[PDB]
Parts: sequence; structure tokens; C-alpha cells
Amino acid sequence: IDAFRLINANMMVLGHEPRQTTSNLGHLNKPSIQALIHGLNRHYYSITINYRKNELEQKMLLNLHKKSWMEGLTLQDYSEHCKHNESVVKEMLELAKNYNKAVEEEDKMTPEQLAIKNVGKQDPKRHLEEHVDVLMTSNIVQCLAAMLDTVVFK
Amino acid sequence: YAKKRGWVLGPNNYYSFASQQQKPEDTTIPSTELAKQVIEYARQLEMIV
Repeated sequence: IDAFRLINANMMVLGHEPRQTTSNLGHLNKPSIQALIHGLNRHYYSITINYRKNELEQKMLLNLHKKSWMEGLTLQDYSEHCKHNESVVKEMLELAKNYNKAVEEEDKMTPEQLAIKNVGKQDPKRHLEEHVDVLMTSNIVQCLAAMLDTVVFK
Repeated sequence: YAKKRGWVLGPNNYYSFASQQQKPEDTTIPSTELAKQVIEYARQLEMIV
């Protein structure tokens, strides 16, 4: 967002702002090179912008991405959940096949040259942290929500 | 045997009595405390160690 304020050319020698504080001098940026190429500080001057917020809209701008208790108490479906676990572990075996080769390999190459022969198709240690995070957060929440539906209900 | 124990010789036998149980199970008595382990699992795994 951006806002500007025209200045005269008749006062091009005389000062235009009295500059009694720092708040509109060095804050929020120094003026950008593609905007001073036409403007700053010729023919106008820039101006600062903030955001005032009433409490009433502030409270409801906070909470508009949440749901009811229906979404908090679902149990997704155990067929696809086991199928998703059957899916992810299966290529995670294959990631472990590639992981044995590369970690054992380690040509003594001063590893920035390791860090240039890895851009390409090379990906151990990166999917291996990733799929574990997916298998963790899926299985924990699927268990823990199924825990509460017996303790709470009946 | 008739006085230290029971086993009264009635009509031509020593007689046994009931020595069995019912075997009840709930298996959701752990559902309070198995949830305590699962909350503990994501506790230490999320904390900056």
C-alpha cells in the first residue's frame, strides 16, 4: 500500500517539512529505487501509514478459521487411514534403500562438492524426516480422538 | 482332613465345591491412562530438547 502528498515547486529551495521528530524520516524504509526514479523527493513527499483497530472487529478478525466440535471429534475413516499408512511406509522402505547407499558412500570430496552433486535427483535424509512427521501426527491424533470418544461418551 | 479342611465323606465320595471366577473386563479403564501416554508422547517430541 502507498500514499503520497504533493509539494510545490515554488518552494524547491526553502524547506517543506520542519522535521521535529524521527518518525517520518528513517522509518518503514528508505525510499525504493524504482519509486525515487520518478518521485522522491521531487514534486511530492511520501507519508506513513498505520492500522487503527476497534476492539469489536479485532475480536472477530481473530477467530474466523475455526470450526464447530464436529470437526474436532471426527475419526477420519479407518480403511483409508490404514491404507494411507500402508501407502507411506511402502515408499519409505524404498527411501531407506537409497539411504543405505549414500550414507555408506561418502567420497572424500570436501562436502561443498557433495553439496553440488546433490542438486539433481538426490534426496536422502530429507524425505526421511518428512514422512516420519506425517506418520506421527496422523497416528497420534487418530488414536487420541478415538480415546476421548469412549471416555466421554457413555 | 474333615476338621482341618472340609471334604466331608458323604455318600461314598469326598466332595469338591466351586473354585471358579467370572473374569470381567472393561478395557476402557485404561482409556483414561492410555490417553495419558499418548499426550506424553507428543509432549516430549514437541518440546525443544
